[PDB]
Amino acid sequence: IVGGYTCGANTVPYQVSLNSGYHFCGGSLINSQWVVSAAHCYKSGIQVRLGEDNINVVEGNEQFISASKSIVHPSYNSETYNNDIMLIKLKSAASLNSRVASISLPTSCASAGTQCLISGWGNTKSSGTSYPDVLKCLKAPILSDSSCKSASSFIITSNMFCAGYLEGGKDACQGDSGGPVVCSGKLQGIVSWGEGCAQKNKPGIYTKVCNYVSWIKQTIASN
Ligand SMILES: [Ca+2]
Repeated sequence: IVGGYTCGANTVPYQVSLNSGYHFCGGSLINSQWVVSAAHCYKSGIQVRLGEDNINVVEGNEQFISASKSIVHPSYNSETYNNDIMLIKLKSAASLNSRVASISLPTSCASAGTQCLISGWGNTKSSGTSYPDVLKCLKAPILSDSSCKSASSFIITSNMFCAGYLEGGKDACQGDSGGPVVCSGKLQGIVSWGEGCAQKNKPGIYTKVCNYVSWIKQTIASN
């Protein structure tokens, strides 16, 4: 997260860190035993870390649980990032509490102009590199598709939306991928891609979760 702020410990209790010896992506807890993240985060050896603030210090509120199964969307296209979404089932149910909490899936989609909260432990610099150890947060509005496409020349699908600030300075970044975009109390986006971070006319691209709620619900029900 670039141009954001320190969330404050466990203030985003649905935020997870995916760890394969180190933090490599974010994710969102959607019930006690399932996390949703981005397909492009897919790898073997995933341990889900819940209740994290400082990802380099055991602070007392963590739960580490290994993934038992990962399910990349059937239609994930790594070339275009279309359908950039993945479900991870935990080996055991997390014990839910105020610092480890699920976030509601949307029943309807969000619209241009709505403010969202984006969070993660990704890069905080627009040029160069600095990785924070505590969770960072950013408030950003959903942009209209046409305004985003016109400004950025990005090639995006109806399964994606743009959020952020065309002037630059505030954006998600490398290492935030897979993490939550929450708008009006619902998980509407997953940090998916962009070009650089926080550059003028290059806003963040986010997987449009509302297009996948049928798939998420049926998949969890069957597994
Ligand atoms: Ca920790």
